[PDB]
Amino acid sequence: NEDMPVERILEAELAVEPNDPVTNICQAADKQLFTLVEWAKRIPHFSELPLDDQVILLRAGWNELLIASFSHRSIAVKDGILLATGLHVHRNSAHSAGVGAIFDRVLTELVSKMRDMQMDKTELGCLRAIVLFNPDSKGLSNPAEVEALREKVYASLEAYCKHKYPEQPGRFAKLLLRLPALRSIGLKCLEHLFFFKLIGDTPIDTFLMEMLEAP
Amino acid sequence: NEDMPVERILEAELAVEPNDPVTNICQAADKQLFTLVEWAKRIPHFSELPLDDQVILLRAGWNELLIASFSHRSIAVKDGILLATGLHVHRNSAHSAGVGAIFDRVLTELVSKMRDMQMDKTELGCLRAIVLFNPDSKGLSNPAEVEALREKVYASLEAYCKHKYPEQPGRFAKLLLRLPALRSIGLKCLEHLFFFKLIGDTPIDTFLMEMLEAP
Amino acid sequence: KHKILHRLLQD
Amino acid sequence: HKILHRLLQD
Ligand SMILES: C[Si]1(C)C[Si](C)(C)c2cc(C3(c4ccc(C(=O)O)cc4)OCCO3)ccc21
Ligand SMILES: C[Si]1(C)C[Si](C)(C)c2cc(C3(c4ccc(C(=O)O)cc4)OCCO3)ccc21
Repeated sequence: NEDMPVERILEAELAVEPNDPVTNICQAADKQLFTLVEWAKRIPHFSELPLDDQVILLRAGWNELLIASFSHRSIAVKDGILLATGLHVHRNSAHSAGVGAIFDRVLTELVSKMRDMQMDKTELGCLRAIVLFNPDSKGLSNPAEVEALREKVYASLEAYCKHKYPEQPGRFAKLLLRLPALRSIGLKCLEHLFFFKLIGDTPIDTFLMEMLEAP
Repeated sequence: NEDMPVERILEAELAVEPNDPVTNICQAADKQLFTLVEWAKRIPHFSELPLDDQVILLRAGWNELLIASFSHRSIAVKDGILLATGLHVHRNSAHSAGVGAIFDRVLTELVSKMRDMQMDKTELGCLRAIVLFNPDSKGLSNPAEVEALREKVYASLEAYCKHKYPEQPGRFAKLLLRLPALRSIGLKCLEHLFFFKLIGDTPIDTFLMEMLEAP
Repeated sequence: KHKILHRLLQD
Repeated sequence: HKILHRLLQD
């Protein structure tokens, strides 16, 4: 925990603490891409990576990274999500806009599960940090370097889990097992954005548009 | 090891032990679906779940479950995979068939990372059992019991890794962190299968065809 | 309603 | 990817 401190990951999370429903969510998604960069920089050793690898990781992870951030933000709300733009989006607003299936998945598979285990802001940070250091990302100059950094994050996480939650032995593994849900939701989320772009009746901002362009 | 003994999961794995490349892989897929049921039956407490719940778990997991199987079976071969039919499908053979991108994703993300860490059959079965006990599956009558059966598997798995490989403390987490990749690959693999069916240029046997038809 | 899967899940 | 490079540099 001296090479990858959980305290610094938590500082990175705290540093960035924030009419068609689909349009509102997209505006927030753009706003959040800018501050995602600021968050990534404050994650230990991310900036020390070559510039080209910093780009690859963020282009591969922005979906899952952002989804995880707003899910955890929305534990306090009852049946919807808290957008960073300040607006509360209820599941009915979502369903009556045609995106009810993916929205419900976020509520069930992520928000619910985060609430029920009371996932803290440090655990969120670590999980997001794990997602960021994705060694599988195609194009990475040094994959083993990224692989090494992933290991330091989850080692520091297990140390945090066994320490601050000694009564719950399975918490660390429980945390890691929201990642296939995150990944599955991430891809279906991307599939939608491409469609919104394709049909072009939803204004998409520059940074969101840039993330949605072929490698 | 009490309710979920690693010895029984290993016994399930050992009990099932076995021109157009796309046609051959598909022939092998239909074949393996049959023996996947026999595998699931031999997993402790699965057969005791209601029939309708059991159907959901297999229909949701078959891709991931079978993908993990042929991957671990392929740690031996240099650049390709060993199909359950006995045929070998090389990188180049798969590329020449216009499925090179996904085949490469399997090789670098699964087969390689399995091979690198010398994942054993017990660890293989456990991950597959974790995939099988997916409480996120839509329709599950009792998702809490599937949630509890997953926790039984991964408590056993960590126990095994601490026992068998004390030298590598991050090995348990390493195994769990191939599951998002397995999930991702599984979905993209599903897509291709749908396309082959849609075009109908490829013979698809009855069991495979059944798993490809809407819930 | 997916016949084959049910039949094999019996024995 | 213009914006990303610009945002990662400073
Ligand atoms: C297909 Si949708 C209209 C249903 Si949806 C699963 C709720 C969602 C989420 C996204 C978002 C995103 C990111 C951050 C915020 C935020 O306010 O902080 C909000 C949305 O995640 C991935 C990319 O952008 C974008 C679109 C859609
Ligand atoms: C799009 Si594809 C031509 C490239 Si592919 C990622 C190598 C692959 C894998 C599958 C398979 C599968 C394959 C082999 C076996 C076996 O043990 O023999 C079992 C299952 O996995 C998911 C369902 O069926 C099917 C199709 C394709």
